[PDB]
Amino acid sequence: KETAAAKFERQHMDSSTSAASSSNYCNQMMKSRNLTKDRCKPVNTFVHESLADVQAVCSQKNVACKNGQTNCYQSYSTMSITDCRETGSSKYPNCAYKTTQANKHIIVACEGNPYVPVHFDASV
Amino acid sequence: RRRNLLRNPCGEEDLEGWSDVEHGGDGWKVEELPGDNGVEFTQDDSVKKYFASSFEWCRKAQVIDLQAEGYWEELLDTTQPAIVVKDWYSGRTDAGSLYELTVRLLSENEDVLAEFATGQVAVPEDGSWMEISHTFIDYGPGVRFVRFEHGGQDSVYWKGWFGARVTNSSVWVEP
Ligand SMILES: *[C@@H]1O[C@H](CO)[C@@H](O[C@@H]2O[C@H](CO)[C@@H](O[C@@H]3O[C@H](CO[C@H]4O[C@H](CO)[C@@H](O)[C@H](O)[C@@H]4O)[C@@H](O)[C@H](O[C@H]4O[C@H](CO)[C@@H](O)[C@H](O)[C@@H]4O)[C@@H]3O)[C@H](O)[C@H]2NC(C)=O)[C@H](O)[C@H]1NC(C)=O
Repeated sequence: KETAAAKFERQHMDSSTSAASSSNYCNQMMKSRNLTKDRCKPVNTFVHESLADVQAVCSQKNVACKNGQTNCYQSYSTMSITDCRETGSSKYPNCAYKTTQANKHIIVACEGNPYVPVHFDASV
Repeated sequence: RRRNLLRNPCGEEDLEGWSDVEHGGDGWKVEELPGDNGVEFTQDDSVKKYFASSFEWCRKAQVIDLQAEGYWEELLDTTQPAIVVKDWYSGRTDAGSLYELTVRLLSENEDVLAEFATGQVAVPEDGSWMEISHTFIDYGPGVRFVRFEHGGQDSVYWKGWFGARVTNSSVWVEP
């Protein structure tokens, strides 16, 4: 496969940018990271930090995932993020999205060795 | 002076000769030189084709038996001749990719007695060809096989064949 760790990179990391760069950002990132491959992914978040910084969260405040497991970690700082949410009138294969800028703590789930982020759970 | 012990180094015969073929992404694809968006192969005009990887790791190996190929136990043990591995790899000029090479010497129990291994490495993004070479020597007694494995993928997660490019592989024995 692609690992469940490079997945997480593809679907949630955008280190090359600081914050969303226009209102068209969700449209482009959902496309180019292939979250619109056969269906429109309804919801998604990207994180505009270095990969390193996001790796670090794994050894930070341990919290309950929103699905009641164990292995979830809130970040100490708040980060620069972008939420992407389908627009009413998105229809595959013209998937369409709303961009939302934010700056909040993120909650990722880590696993395996090395101990890396594997799902994005929530932002706070 | 000297014979390549690897079947089908350049995909002249598609994937025959290679085993543990892992088709990541849209699998391996044989293409012709210089491929779509990549540099000319400058230094062996007999080489017309490379294998191309896709958007998830593609690998492939050959397990070379030193005896089936003409050597014998006490030769390997007393003379301990040099066993040389070369590989050729590149990337496209319009995407980056990763390469990895792992080559091992096996006893007949198939214990690794010696290894030469790159880890996964970033392929020059100017698209230029890299030769990679190791020579095994004083590896000690009981070498029966040489296992040669390499692989590639892109680092852009594209559809198509934007992964690393491999070709002209060789293993041989020499004085
Ligand atoms: C998931 O995500 C999206 C789904 O849309 C896909 O992204 C596209 O991937 C395709 C190919 O798979 C990309 O195509 C390639 O584009 C190359 C680079 O062009 C960039 O730069 C030029 C400037 O010249 C611009 O035109 C443009 O902005 C591009 O970003 C071209 O070089 C390639 O053409 C060359 O190669 C092909 C050989 O395959 C030849 O046919 C051509 O003659 C030429 O040699 C190629 O066309 C495309 O850019 C991607 N979109 C983006 C921007 O991401 C992924 O493919 C898809 N992946 C998965 C896993 O599904």
